[PDB]
Formats: sequence, structure tokens, C-alpha cells
Amino acid sequence: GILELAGTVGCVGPRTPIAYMKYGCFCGLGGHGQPRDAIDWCCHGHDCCYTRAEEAGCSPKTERYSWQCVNQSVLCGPAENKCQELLCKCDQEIANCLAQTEYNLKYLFYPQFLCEPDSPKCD
Ligand SMILES: NC(=O)c1cc2ccccc2n1-c1cccc(C(F)(F)F)c1
Ligand SMILES: [Ca+2]
Ligand SMILES: [Cl-]
Ligand SMILES: [Cl-]
Repeated sequence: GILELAGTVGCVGPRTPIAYMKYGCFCGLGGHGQPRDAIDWCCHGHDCCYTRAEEAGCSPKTERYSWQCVNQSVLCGPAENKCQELLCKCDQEIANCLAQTEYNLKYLFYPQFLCEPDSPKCD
């Protein structure tokens, strides 16, 4: 869930998870448009991952799952079911993605009216 999303992102990366609560066109609840930067691409990818999780019958915003932070890396488990494993994989992925990015302050609280109606496709 959101608790583990924040936790995993904090574990791996250099910055507060507050940094991604409203950033670019995709970091934040929902999102649409051309991603502005690497960070925004990570968030688009995560949005897709969560969409897939929901299509599989999971609740990616709420379900609790166990994980470990070891040397600023996320280890997923123990998993009681497939939803817990899918969710941790999604969050592990974005955490790794964001940890490799430079922050562009100008995209924090970016205006939604500059974000295009359509978005790039999900893998
Ligand atoms: N892919 C995202 O949008 C996203 C990425 C991210 C990273 C750290 C902390 C939060 C983060 N979010 C986010 C922010 C607000 C609401 C939601 C929710 F999952 F509820 F949609 C998700
Ligand atoms: Ca989003
Ligand atoms: Cl910070
Ligand atoms: Cl939603």
C-alpha cells in the first residue's frame, strides 16, 4: 500500500517521499500527459504497474506487505499471496527507478493545465 510505497522509496533513494506527492504530470494521484523528466517517467511506469495490479484483482493503494531495507535496497517478502508480491515488485521498481534520478525542483507542484490529455502507453 501507500505506507510501503513511501517506505520503499525512502529506503533506496536520497530524498523524502513528499518530493513525489505532486511532481510533474504523474507523481501523485492519477496523472496524464507527456512525462516531464526521468522522475516523471518512473511515476508513469509505477502508475501502469498499479493499474495492472488492480486488473489482477489487487488493491495497490491499501494492501499491507512485508519487506526489508538492506543496504538501501528493497527485499520483498515474506509474501502471503500474489497481490503482496506484485505490489512489492511495483514499489521496489519505482524505488530503484527514482534512486537513480536527479531532482528538477521546477516540476514540484507543476501546473496540471500544462499536462496533455493523452499519455504514453503502459508496458
Ligand atoms: N506513481 C505515483 O503517482 C507515485 C509515486 C510515488 C513515490 C513516492 C511517494 C508517492 C508516490 N506516488 C503517489 C502519490 C500520491 C498518490 C499515489 C497513489 F498510489 F495513491 F495513487 C501515489
Ligand atoms: Ca500517479
Ligand atoms: Cl530531502
Ligand atoms: Cl485512482
